[PDB]
Amino acid sequence: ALDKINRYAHGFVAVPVICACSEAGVFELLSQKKSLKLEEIVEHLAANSGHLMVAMRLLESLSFLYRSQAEEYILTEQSQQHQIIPKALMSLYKYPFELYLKGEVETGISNWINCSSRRWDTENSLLSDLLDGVLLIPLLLELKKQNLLIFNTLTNSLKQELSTLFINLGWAEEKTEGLYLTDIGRFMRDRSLNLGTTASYAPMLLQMKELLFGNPQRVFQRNKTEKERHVNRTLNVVASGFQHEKFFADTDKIIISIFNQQPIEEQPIYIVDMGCGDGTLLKRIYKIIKQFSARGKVLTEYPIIMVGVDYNQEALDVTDKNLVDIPHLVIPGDIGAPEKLLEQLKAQGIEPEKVLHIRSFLDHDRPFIAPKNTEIAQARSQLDYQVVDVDREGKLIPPHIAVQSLVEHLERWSSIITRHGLLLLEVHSLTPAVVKKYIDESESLHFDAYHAFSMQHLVEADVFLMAAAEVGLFSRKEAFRKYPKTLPLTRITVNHFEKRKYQIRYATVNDIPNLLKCATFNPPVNEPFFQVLLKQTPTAHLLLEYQGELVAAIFTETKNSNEVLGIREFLVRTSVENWQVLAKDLLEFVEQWGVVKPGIKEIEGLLKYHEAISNFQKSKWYQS
Ligand SMILES: C[S@@+](CC[C@H](N)C(=O)[O-])C[C@H]1O[C@@H](n2cnc3c(N)ncnc32)[C@H](O)[C@@H]1O
Ligand SMILES: [Mn+2]
Repeated sequence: ALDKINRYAHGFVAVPVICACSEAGVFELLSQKKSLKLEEIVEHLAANSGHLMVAMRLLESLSFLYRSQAEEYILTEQSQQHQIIPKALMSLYKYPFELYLKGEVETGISNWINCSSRRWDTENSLLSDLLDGVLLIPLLLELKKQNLLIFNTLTNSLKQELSTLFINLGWAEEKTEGLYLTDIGRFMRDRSLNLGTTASYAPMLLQMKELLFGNPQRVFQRNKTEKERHVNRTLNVVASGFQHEKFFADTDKIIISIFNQQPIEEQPIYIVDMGCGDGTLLKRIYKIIKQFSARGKVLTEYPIIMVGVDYNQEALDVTDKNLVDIPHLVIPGDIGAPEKLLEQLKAQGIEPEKVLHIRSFLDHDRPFIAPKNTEIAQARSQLDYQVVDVDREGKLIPPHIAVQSLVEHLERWSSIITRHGLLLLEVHSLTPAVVKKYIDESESLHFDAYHAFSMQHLVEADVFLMAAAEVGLFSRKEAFRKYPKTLPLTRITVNHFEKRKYQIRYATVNDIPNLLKCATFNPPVNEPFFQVLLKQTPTAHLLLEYQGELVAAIFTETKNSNEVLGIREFLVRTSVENWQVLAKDLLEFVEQWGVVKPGIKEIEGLLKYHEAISNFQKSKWYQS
């Protein structure tokens, strides 16, 4: 029942992609020559490689195609579905539903209502719902916006149209007397705001042809007034603010812990939210402190000051008003410039070491800064990252470059984070293998697509935790939360990052000489087996470094339809100070990292390798 709303959102993004690919000859091209790499498709259709990569990943996730071992795209039988889509269906992204209701339009939507009644002339249930979403999303939102949700206030023609539609969808019934919204109907109305984020990108999605095959900057160029035209930003902010706020309550346990920590005088004074928006999160945190923490009993003697930072002056004004009766400060700032933030805070006389930094859902929407560490980026290019990211020319940014960009961005933040740490909520993309497997249960198909199309910078959850670990930021175990809770995929993380003295990164082939010399729980591993492990999973073996010195490393195996992660090797160097604590930290990180690893349902070996490091002398490690 709840899978219907998700499928509608899938269709809202997928139908523009499918129709644009169809009209351009993508499916014909992949028929005349059955195995093309991305760049051959780009070349022959004069496409934009970045947006096209977004479209191909979406098509792969819908099982319309797959990639060979050589990364060639091959169509499946499902791809024939593109012929079922009526190509005039794209007109609905431009149809004045506001005028249709109120009856000030020449042409109604009877044709589409009839299409939906016939399930769009296919027995593919998923496909029928994808097509429905193109119609039902704008219609349901306009019906909501005008408080029409019965139809006794519309003209008789309009009433019959929508009564037919609603009755065919199981949304309304009339047994005795008049109409009545069913449970499903009542639920679609009561959840319409969740569709508002996806719906707000209708202008961009209408121009999918331009993104894939034309000049993408025509979609995004802003006028003198600086209004965005790829998205209805005002509706977007309302809708996404409503969705983001659903995760603010997971900060409560973190805030309560922080402001229960004795002694009061050593707790934070300032709580600084980068990208504060309307200040909803700052307001919530202050109320939680006041009601539920030890700090809240002594604010008279030890005041808390809430600080809202935003690069938009109107947001500072709204936040200023929303934080009335709370001691607060509003200042300009940018997620990309923590060093300027620190400078402005010092200018205010704010003691930097007294700051708890916080933010929600902003790192992926930062202005992209290209990597400056060209050497470390090159090392990275051998790893098998699947991050899709698109530049202002519509060209694909190589995954390792997008990752290096995130690492350097977090490094700038890492250099200012205090003992109080960094409260950080973020949303994440998934891989197509996992999106394909959980298409009904997860939002990723449409959400990852419209994020990449609009040149935002999602990464998979494990990539994000790795990027943080590479710069010494570690998500504290007692604060951590991931969603969806019970599926083997992570779209949202709630983190309290603390700064530590060491870093964790992926082991590489270049580390094998150092690794060979470590003490090891299993008998000394030789080079070929290290090579086997690194080759089959280049981004699944973790190592902890301190002041350029290897301290410990954990190798893993991924098995059983890639559902099971298992600990495979445990290496340490016992000449490094505090090595045993550090090695236990690494094992704890591997568990957290494994929990958010796309597609992993369980982790094997934690008990066995925990005992090995905990009772080290009794476990008789080799080469110690
Ligand atoms: C990112 S959404 C709201 C974020 C908010 N923390 C949340 O969880 O919903 C838009 C808000 O973030 C701000 N914002 C967008 N980009 C920013 C940037 N690069 N630096 C600082 N603030 C930014 C916008 O001005 C707007 O107030
Ligand atoms: Mn976003």
